[PDB]
Amino acid sequence: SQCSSTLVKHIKAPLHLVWSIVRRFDEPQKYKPFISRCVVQGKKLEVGSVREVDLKSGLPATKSTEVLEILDDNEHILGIRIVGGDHRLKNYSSTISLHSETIDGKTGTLAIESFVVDVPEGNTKEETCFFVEALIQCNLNSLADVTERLQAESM
Ligand SMILES: N#Cc1ccc(CC(=O)NC2(C(=O)O)CCCCC2)cc1C1CC1
Repeated sequence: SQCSSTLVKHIKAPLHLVWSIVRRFDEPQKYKPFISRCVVQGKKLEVGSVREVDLKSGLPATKSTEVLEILDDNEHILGIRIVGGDHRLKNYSSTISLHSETIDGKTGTLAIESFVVDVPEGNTKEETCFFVEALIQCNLNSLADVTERLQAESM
């Protein structure tokens, strides 16, 4: 009644550049293709901040409310937990971390995101686990695009 997995992506951009995008707890839509809008109150990037996420139309759900559990600017770890919305996921937490990774003779970034989540009563472990992986890999392919496009424009 619980599945967990880890997804990775090699990114051809400097870690400081990927981190500047990944840490924006208040602007996930900057690269997450299925999120339309995001609102945060208070000091926006501090442990405990809460975001209300509006998803794109035409999806199984529309809203998500998430908390910022970890934001480590020295080690480049961002940890979030989802706590409300009109989706099917219970006790989802995840952690994305960035790591220096030489690619093509130049320095790049290796993005690693692990998640854990309850299996719904009426659903399979394999069926649950797999749907979230595919969404995260999409998020990380798009993260690589956005940061590589930014890196390019630095010339
Ligand atoms: N139904 C559905 C659904 C589809 C895409 C997103 C947007 C998204 O990308 N959501 C994750 C994220 O990394 O923000 C990756 C996938 C696991 C939830 C967190 C969110 C949700 C619901 C809030 C669960």
